[PDB]
Amino acid sequence: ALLGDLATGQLTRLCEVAGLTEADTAAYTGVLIESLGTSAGRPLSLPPPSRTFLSDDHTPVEFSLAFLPGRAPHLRVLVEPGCSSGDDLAENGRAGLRAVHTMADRWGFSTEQLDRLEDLFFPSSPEGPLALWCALELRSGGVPGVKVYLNPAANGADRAAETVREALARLGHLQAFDALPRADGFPFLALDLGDWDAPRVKIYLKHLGMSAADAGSLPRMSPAPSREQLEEFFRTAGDLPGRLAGRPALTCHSFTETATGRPSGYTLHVPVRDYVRHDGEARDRAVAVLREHDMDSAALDRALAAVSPRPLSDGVGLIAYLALVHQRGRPTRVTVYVSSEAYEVRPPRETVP
Repeated sequence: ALLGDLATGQLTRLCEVAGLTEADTAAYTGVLIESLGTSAGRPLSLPPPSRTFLSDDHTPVEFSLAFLPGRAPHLRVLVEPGCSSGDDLAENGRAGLRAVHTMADRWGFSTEQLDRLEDLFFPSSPEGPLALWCALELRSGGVPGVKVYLNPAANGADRAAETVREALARLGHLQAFDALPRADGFPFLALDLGDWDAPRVKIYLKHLGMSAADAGSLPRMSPAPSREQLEEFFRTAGDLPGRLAGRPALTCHSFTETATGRPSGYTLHVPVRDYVRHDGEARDRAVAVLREHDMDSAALDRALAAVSPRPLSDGVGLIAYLALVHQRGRPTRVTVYVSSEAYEVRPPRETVP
């Protein structure tokens, strides 16, 4: 009945799917509760603590599973740690930074890149749609990977490009901005914190009206991802033979080194929840993509039931996004983003225009 208890239960069942030990599960449920602050004790009969853009129903929690062939999926959880401060973006951001720095102190990792950017992304009177989200990679051992998401539009949407360019310059990526493809917006900048072999600075781009061919041509990494695989993924996720006309697809461009001046990674994010009548269809598309890339779709079916007992066709939005992930020298990866639905289940649609 409480927000933290629903989220804890969902995470526990997902940890089972990920094959984590009971010890690691208990550790990470505790981390999740800490991340939610006072909102963890919030009755679900009351409104969401914030009008957060993290999920459609404003649950300040979202899960995702990263699939590799011949492996259990990697489990991650995204949270808005300052959600108890509500829609006061300045205080929301301050509270989120405090939670990240508490994690950093606990697990002994650097916030140098983040502190270098703080003044750019946390001005006195910030604009929306977010201040700070944090994703935890729930690794065996109980020490998670930490990822922080910041708002390029914190200084106004018309200054988002300016903010991203200055951020990349401060991080030593002096060619990265000009290497990006053109876009219709800059929804997020993200950083890898903690133990990472090659920590990324990730630039997310919004594209209105993307086609399947666009999806395969937007990469800027070397080596170039297979265009055919990207077009097929886009068509499957959007059910096309055709442009993604509603919720726009996103691309994410990861920079791990400064020598090439170009990204080392490319991810295509498709908001499948706006292109299906209900989650029965979104699940069908998800398992098709997983099976195309030799990943265990049965684990996804178990993950959906772990998050929600409802019939898939009774609503839409449980599967929020599908993503195809390319990273230099790493195997191709598929990520499924799964909603908590703590506050509402969106009704099925009778058609998709």
